[PDB]
Amino acid sequence: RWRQTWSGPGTTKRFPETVLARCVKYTEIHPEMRHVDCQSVWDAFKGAFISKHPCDITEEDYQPLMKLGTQTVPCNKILLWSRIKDLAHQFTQVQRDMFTLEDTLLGYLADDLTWCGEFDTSKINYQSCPDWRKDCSNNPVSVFWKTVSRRFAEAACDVVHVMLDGSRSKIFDKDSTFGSVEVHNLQPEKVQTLEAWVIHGGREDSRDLCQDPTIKELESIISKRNIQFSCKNIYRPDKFLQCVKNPEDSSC
Ligand SMILES: NC(=O)c1ccc[n+]([C@@H]2O[C@H](COP(=O)(O)O)[C@@H](O)[C@H]2O)c1
Repeated sequence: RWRQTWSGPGTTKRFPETVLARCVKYTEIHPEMRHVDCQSVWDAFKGAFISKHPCDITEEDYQPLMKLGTQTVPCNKILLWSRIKDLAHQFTQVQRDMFTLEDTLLGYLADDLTWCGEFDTSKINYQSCPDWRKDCSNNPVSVFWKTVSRRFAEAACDVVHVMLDGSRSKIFDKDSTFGSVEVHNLQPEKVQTLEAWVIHGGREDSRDLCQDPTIKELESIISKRNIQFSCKNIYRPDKFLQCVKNPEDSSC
């Protein structure tokens, strides 16, 4: 066929087997998740979107999966990120200094995957799924990330860190998941400070991007929620990661 229903990539090939295998792998590694029944998780994940119109997904659809995937994360060691996931993941891999969303069972299960179903059949759609912009925002994937990111931000306390991509024209983007969901769901009763690490993409010598208009907007928004804001430039992310691996080495 030469034309698809939707404008987005279709469900990831072998989605069911992939989610299942990821759940097995995660529960084998992480002792606190040892008991989780991975069949049950698959079933709940399925139940959220199969036989439903993929432009009519709600957060409620994901509640059974959210329940099954309930997990304590050290509330003071949370790392959020925006449009810079590779560095964020490479960093937490070194010595588990912090935890991203993708370090949780549910973030781990869905990371890099696409999925959707069909109204009034129980089939997974492998040909196309709704594009957030062109088709609808209430699609299974977008609704999943909004739901899980909210819960992750609500769990944070003390100093929460965020890595931002200093090479984008909007270092802080109010339309991103970080800017539209996470920023507004940090609990001012619990969260003392949000500290941003602005990652330079500009090789060598560069500006103080903590002075960027979008960083000042983020400062203003956070400050107005009664949370302190701190910012730091990471001028050479390669050096940073080497310093994490081998601190007090030299030049760090
Ligand atoms: N792994 C993902 O694909 C994914 C998707 C949406 C949101 N998130 C969460 O939101 C942030 C990234 O989303 P944005 O790049 O849209 O800000 C991260 O803080 C993460 O906690 C992760």
